Amino acid sequence: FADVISKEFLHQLVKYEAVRHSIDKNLAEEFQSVFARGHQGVRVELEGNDEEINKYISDGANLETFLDKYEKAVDVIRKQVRGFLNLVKILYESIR
Amino acid sequence: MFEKAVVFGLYSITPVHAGSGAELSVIALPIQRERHTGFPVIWGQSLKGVLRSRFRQLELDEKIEVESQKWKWKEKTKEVLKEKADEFIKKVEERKRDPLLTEIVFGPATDGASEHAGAVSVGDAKILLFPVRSAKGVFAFVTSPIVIQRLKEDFELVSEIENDIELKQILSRFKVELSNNETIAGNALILNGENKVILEDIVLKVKSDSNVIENLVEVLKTLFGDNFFGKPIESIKERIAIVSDDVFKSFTRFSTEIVARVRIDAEKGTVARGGLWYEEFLPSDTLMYSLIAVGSPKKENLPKEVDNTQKIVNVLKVTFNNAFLQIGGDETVGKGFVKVRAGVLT
Amino acid sequence: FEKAVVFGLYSITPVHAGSGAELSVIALPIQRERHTGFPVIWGQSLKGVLRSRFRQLELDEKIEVESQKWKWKEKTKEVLKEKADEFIKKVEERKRDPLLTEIVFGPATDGASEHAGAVSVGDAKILLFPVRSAKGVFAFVTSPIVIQRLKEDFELVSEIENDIELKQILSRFKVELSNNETIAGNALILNGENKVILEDIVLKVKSDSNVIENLVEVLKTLFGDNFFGKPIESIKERIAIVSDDVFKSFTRFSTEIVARVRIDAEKGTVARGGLWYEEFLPSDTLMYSLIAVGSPKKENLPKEVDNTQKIVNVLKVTFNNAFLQIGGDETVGKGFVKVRAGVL
Amino acid sequence: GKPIESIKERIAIVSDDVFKSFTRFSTEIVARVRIDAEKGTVARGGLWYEEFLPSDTLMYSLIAVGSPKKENLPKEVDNTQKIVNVLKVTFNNAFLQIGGDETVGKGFVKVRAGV
Amino acid sequence: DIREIEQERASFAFKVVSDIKDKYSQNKKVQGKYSSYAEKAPTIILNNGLGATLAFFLSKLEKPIDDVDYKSINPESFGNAENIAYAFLYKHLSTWLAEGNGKDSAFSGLTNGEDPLKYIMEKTAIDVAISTEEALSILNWIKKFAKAMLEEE
Amino acid sequence: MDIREIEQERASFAFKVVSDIKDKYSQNKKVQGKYSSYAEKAPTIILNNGLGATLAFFLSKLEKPIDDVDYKSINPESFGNAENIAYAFLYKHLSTWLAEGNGKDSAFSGLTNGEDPLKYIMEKTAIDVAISTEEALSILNWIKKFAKAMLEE
Amino acid sequence: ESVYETSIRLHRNYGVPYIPGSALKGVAKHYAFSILARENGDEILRIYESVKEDLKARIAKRDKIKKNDVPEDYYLTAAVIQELFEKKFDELGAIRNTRVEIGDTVISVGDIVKIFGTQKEEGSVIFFDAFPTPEQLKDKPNLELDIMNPHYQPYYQHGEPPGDWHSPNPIFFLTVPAGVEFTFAVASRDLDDLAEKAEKLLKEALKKFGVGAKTSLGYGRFDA
RNA sequence: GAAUGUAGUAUGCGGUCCUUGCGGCUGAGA
Repeated sequence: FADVISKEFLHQLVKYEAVRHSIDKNLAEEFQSVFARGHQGVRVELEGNDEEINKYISDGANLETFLDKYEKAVDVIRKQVRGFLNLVKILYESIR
Repeated sequence: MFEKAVVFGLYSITPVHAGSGAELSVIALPIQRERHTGFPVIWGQSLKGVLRSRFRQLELDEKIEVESQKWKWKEKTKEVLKEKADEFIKKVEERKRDPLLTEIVFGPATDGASEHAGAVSVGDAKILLFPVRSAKGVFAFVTSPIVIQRLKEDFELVSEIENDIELKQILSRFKVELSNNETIAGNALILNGENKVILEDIVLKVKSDSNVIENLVEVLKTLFGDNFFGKPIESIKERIAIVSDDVFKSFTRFSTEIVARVRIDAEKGTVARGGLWYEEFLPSDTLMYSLIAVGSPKKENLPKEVDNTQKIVNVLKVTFNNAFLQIGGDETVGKGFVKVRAGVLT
Repeated sequence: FEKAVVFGLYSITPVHAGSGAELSVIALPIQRERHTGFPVIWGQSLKGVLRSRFRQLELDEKIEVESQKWKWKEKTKEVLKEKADEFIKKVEERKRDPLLTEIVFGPATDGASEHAGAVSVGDAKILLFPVRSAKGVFAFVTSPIVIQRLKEDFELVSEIENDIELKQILSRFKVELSNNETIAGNALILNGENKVILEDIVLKVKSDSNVIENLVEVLKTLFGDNFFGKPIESIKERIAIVSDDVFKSFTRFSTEIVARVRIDAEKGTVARGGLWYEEFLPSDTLMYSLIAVGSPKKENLPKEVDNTQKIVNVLKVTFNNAFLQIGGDETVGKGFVKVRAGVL
Repeated sequence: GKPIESIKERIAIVSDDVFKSFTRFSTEIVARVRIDAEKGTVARGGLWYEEFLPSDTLMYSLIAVGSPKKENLPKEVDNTQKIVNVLKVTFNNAFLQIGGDETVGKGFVKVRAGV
Repeated sequence: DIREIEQERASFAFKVVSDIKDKYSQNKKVQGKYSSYAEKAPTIILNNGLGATLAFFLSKLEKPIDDVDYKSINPESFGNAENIAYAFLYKHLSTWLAEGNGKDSAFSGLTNGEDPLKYIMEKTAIDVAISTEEALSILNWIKKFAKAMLEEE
Repeated sequence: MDIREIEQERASFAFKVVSDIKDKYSQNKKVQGKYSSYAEKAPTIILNNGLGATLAFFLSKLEKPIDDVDYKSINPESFGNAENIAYAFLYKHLSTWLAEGNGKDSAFSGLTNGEDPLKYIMEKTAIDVAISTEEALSILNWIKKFAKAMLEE
Repeated sequence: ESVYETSIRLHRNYGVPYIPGSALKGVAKHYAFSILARENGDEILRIYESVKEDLKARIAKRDKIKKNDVPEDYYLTAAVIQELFEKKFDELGAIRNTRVEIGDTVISVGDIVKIFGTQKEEGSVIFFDAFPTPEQLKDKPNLELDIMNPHYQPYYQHGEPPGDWHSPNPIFFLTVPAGVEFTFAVASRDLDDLAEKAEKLLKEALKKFGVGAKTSLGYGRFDA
């Protein structure tokens, strides 16, 4: 779904997947919270020479509001979620 | 690298659910299908997994007859391995390794993966005859020129493997074309005084040609004999319908069984919250054929009764002809049983 | 798959094997095979009632294993003393199934991945369909397709049991009847005429004594000398074999259609759209389903259930000459059958 | 093994983006898992997905042939024209297996050398 | 190209229900009675058979049997609303079972040569069972469309 | 015109309609639960019976006469019981997705080209009905996912 | 819906009259509703004024306008009791302490709702069908005819004035004659006391309310 | 510059729960 996902239904889709694949409701809610918080900070490599977006991500700021002002936020959020799942896959393989 | 090929007819006696977990769909649990055509299919990895499991059980229980003689894997292990044979059988007794004939035919266990490979290459089970309900008669066995062309192309594989000539001559006269509003069906389905047959919810004008069904019928006799999985083949020739490729595709997509399973809360006595899921099943009396290609046994130090592929072939034919397997998993609810009838071509 | 037991279901009251996945003219249909239309009871539904009934007998300590009472609390304690109280609390809070049920049917949905069940409940197929007749009020109707499917069932149990002697009991049956012909006992044939009337049709009678006698013997071997309350010989003359499509028409039309309403006390009549139709399997129908038994895969099994044979006799001794509820409408006296546990 | 006319009616040339997207997503992804007979269920962590090229995929590869090194070769393989005829004849209408799933009936491809 | 029989069923049901709605829009009683008769007809067919239902439709119409040609019935020539509804239902059912949705349509009709009542009169039980299935299906479609777009009572 | 853009349009449309239903009927959880169950049940009905059959079945649960089959003219707020409101909303969403997609501006503008999907089933060939069936199943899958995500019962 | 324009519950196999268990459960539930309404009419109306106002509004919408007619009578009491027992079963916990006298013993409202079950809990009592004992099926007839003679039918249907015209058209319906013996059975699933309470309540219902058609004309009444 | 093998999407899960085929009708008119 990372290819075809947008910021509006990000939370709803993640919540559905969590409640579907978790054990109880509290674990699903915790997974939703940690995914929502963590996936904000992920660097992206757009086609254009864009470093301002990475600069906004590097601190934690109005970038979320700036993303709304940004003209290609859908690609940014898609790359963010895909990278977060890739890194969590790396971590899962490392522990397992 | 492959010398002999043996076909594997499959006739479902219970609904078959080959699970396909690589599907991004939550409506139901679908059966795996050929993505580029939609036809139902059973992957060789699934088919080989139930063949190897059944074959290993028979060898462990000492039920396989080799060259019309009983097979003792324990005694044969000493003849084959001599030294360290007692160590090897401990792994099998610990369920870490498989018996000798199982490892020779299908391959060694996961631990001994790099030791060698198997002797057989279990093909993919593809559709040959689909059961759809009909207005006249209980139901009909349906196929299409695309399936027939696939079957004829499969005999070319066997003919080239064995360097045979008559194998490709079996269906060389098969040139059947069908318009979307035409069909070729037996006399047990044709509506009286109309030359029409109603499969599912489609009215199809009956074409006037009897050679196509006749030559098709005897082809199954070549691979399966006269005994059509427990019934005379002439008794079912009257209920075989040939439909166009598109019409057959609609039957494969939508006429498969869909069952709404559920779980109930014991205390409340009603359906538990969120406990409702639906599955899709292949209909019973569905005829599918595989194609097992077997080469020389890679592993050396082997008994004379399993010397060549021809020796290996007779082991598979004897132990699998007219045998019931459980392909796919819904065993606890009695789903997946299928009659198996092997047999080499002419 | 070591041993297989055949379960015979005989409907005392109409049975609504719910489908809930389709809509028809007469609403609330029953589960049937799509390509044939014959009424069947899928294994999942049939297994659920068996598992549910088994739970009550164990939880009330009513299961007789080896002619001995099964105290599951001590049996679980002896087997699993490491977590005897921990497991008991799980089943006390209904989070887990008791010890015997998990061994036989399989672990509860909580412990899905622990192991697999030791029982493979097959689907219940139609065997005898009661159809109204002029003389011989209702005739048990069977079709060549049904017995042919029954023959394959006998082949399956023969392969499972490695007993060829049971694979030739019904092998001498091969009949090709037209639509207007039938094979029926004398009780159904009209006096002075070689014709029978089965609730909508006049069928000429085809004469062959062995076909019914062969089938009659098969049921006698399958379910003993008591046909759920009457001698088999008393019903041997009421059995009729009809063509394939004639049997299909009977099952698609002769099923019970019951009209039910909801009465609102405000007015005293049927409420707005408070009427619906429910389709039921007719009373006095016979359905069979094999119960395959494999090797129990639980670790540290008790010596009384260690092998498949010890499982089979317990299943037979607890699900024979008993009454179960199949399908919905439990509280309005529907879906009750008398079950017979038979071995070939 | 199929009539050429039956193929001419089933070519569907699409755009590059459409064609590129199809090859990424229209291939068969097959879930696979290993079952342990001790419990009858699946083993923990023994689940993965593998992707297969679909059947009926007409591939083509250019085979470059040159004059072999002169090391007292037999009289039948002197020049390039003789060394290509052997390769073409011995491989036309062949049936070889590619990939690492031979034992499960994956890889058999029919080859047609260009005469 | 091929057309599924369900499409012809839906087209015929919509055509007949829209026709009765448009012709008798003012007649609320006619629409209500026709809806009730369409919802009650399948149960009668199941309980007593298709031929009995067809004859019982003509019993209320006061027309005699053995002269039953559906083409020779003017359903609007009956004063009573109940008679109008019964005539409409009988004409629709007989037209479906005799001609389907037309000759050019996918479903050309089961009987195809005479009135379905005569078909039930002098034909085997397998054919009448096929006709009963067809009648039940078309009745379900007509009942759905009537309950949807026609005024109830 | 690839697969992923179609999936994007499906996700956006399903989220839009489910959010609209959640916001408009936030107070009454009965209609929300009924809509969620009806959505999770709908695609299987389509598979077992067909798109036309389930479309007619949805249209028969409106408790009010309909002048002519049309999704635009529907107004689910008029009905009182939660069942009829849920059926009307589900039918409206399905038909508007099958007739307009996510609007003319979006990449996917539907299949029936503005016609009522019931009419499209009525007069089109079987292939088009099958394609519309697949589209309806996909959009219903997305709607079910979003409804399970957000709607509360 | 039969061709005869009338029907009768006849067994599909033996053609004998019988009372389906659904009818028994329904008549028992409705007799419980009536007894509850008569015994505690205004009390539950005070407790549940909101749902009774909702029901009055629903009746007003359906029945012309009748904005505030809403006669707070036994009919509305039974309607709101049924609405409580059908869609607001959770609210019955407050009134579970109440007890209604049936026959000789008393039965709680919670006991009744446990007996008949709700949309979220299955009933605890099984209601079997009723069949006539076959011993009397040979001596006295188990079936007989009855007469419907609707004079003034045009007055009732088409609105014509009453009087000495509109020649009646009579039609007949089959019915089991009086004195035919029937066997009833109710089985519990949790507590046998629930079974005996349901048996007593059903006995009272068949004694007073009656089952089947024409229950408002004394039809379908039983006695010990 | 040249120079794969081994692998069953399976394990556990009851389309169930709540619903009176009810409402109204002179075997009578002389």
